[PDB]
Amino acid sequence: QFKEKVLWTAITLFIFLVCCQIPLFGIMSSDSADPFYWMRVILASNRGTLMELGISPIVTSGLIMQLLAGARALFNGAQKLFGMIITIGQSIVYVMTLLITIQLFVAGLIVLLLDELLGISLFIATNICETIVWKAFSPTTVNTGRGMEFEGAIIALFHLLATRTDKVRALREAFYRQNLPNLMNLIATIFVFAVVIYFQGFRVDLPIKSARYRGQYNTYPIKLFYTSNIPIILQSALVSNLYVISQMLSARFSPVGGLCHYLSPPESFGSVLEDPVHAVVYIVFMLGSCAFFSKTWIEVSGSSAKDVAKQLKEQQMVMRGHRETSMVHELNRYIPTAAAFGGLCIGALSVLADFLGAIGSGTGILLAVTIIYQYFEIFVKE
Amino acid sequence: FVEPSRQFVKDSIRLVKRCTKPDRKEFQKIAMATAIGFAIMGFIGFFVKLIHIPINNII
Ligand SMILES: C/C1=C/C[C@H]([C@@H](C)C/C(C)=C\[C@@H](C)[C@H](O)C[C@@H](C)O)OC(=O)CCC[C@H](OC(=O)/C=C/C(C)=C/C(C)=C/C=C/C(C)=C/[C@H](O)[C@@H](O)C[C@H](C)O)[C@@H](C)C1
Repeated sequence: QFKEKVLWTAITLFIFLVCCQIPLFGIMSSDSADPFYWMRVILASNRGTLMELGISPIVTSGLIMQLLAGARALFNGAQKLFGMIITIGQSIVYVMTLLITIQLFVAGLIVLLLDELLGISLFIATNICETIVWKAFSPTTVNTGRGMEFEGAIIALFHLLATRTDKVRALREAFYRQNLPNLMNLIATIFVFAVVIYFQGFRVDLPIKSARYRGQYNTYPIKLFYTSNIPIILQSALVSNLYVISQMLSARFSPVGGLCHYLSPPESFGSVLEDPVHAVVYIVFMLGSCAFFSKTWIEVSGSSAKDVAKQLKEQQMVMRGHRETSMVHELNRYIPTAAAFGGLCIGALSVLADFLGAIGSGTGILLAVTIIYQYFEIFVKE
Repeated sequence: FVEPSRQFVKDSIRLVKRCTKPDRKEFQKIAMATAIGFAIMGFIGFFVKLIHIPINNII
């Protein structure tokens, strides 16, 4: 454990707050922060170095060295150093278009220690969970064209209701504002959570009587999101946030609005704008490409139908249906459809986190609920 | 080459009529679980903007 499961997250909280700090190697505007702007929901949130390329380049550099070795203590030790030199080598060009070494080294090593002795997604989960409260508690601005010091948020309307009368105009201003966090917008990020936490609990149930035990019904759940919102929304973000900043960079080294007719997630309340074919092509991307990512993810990441029969048979578990090996086909009528439709319906519920518009871009705001569920299962497990 | 898509959509509607559904109790249970898990990590950014505006006033 009880103290350990709070203590490890307290260490991770403190190393996410001390790596929520800006460098002091020179101050500019958002010019070197435009490529890192679209990677805000990738690892962490600054317009500067905070947790740039911390823990996932360690793993992908491990994948590169595994690929070289294919086509333990020394390997795991060189993991941290090879994954730590590359973020400094990329911060070289991030400066050119010193502090980060011990920072991202301990940011890698602490979560490596709680993943080995005792949390990559917890960073993005905290990044979204701060964002929902920041866009709900925003009293911090210099006085704009309306308000006292306020952004139209919840505590802003709380301290604005007693000083401003005429609630009839105030309700329409609080329902039809399009540049700030609104009041009709925060009910959409509760609607998307109450819908996706209902779609999370869709699952298919299969019976298992374990071998030489008369009637222990350890049933096996095949979820709708068989593939947690992790390995599909991460793929949508990893194609989108890289193609966007590459179209930023190459257009200025050799277009932002010249090629936006297939790129932009629309965040307008009147969504039948001047390019209604763009919404169609965007919905075809945000369904088909991510569903293809899911259907190609099952056949790689060890949880296909023909491999889950091996994981069932190694545990001395058998179905209560036909034969010792027809358990493959007795669930292969359910696995590829719960990968394909399980990748399509999550894309539709990421579309309807933007078509309505809930708190954000439909990517981190919909992928944060799977980390809440994935840590709920840890909390209920042990 | 549209009959495979017809096969996919009839298989998906055959799937979601087979799945079990959270109706009224487990829905509220998992909603309370994600509400308390969101209320844990939500107020940490609130404490970040509590700690930081004295520090932003200083620097
Ligand atoms: C970055 C990352 C993380 C994943 C997890 C990660 C999410 C999990 C995680 C966070 C930690 C893991 C590593 C540890 O397990 C954690 C501890 C607790 O265990 O990891 C892992 O890399 C495992 C899986 C490997 C992942 O490949 C993919 O995802 C690959 C995807 C694609 C698009 C493949 C295709 C289709 C290529 C195209 C092929 C073509 C065209 C072939 C041709 O036709 C050819 O036949 C003929 C020609 C003519 O000659 C890695 C690369 C991804």
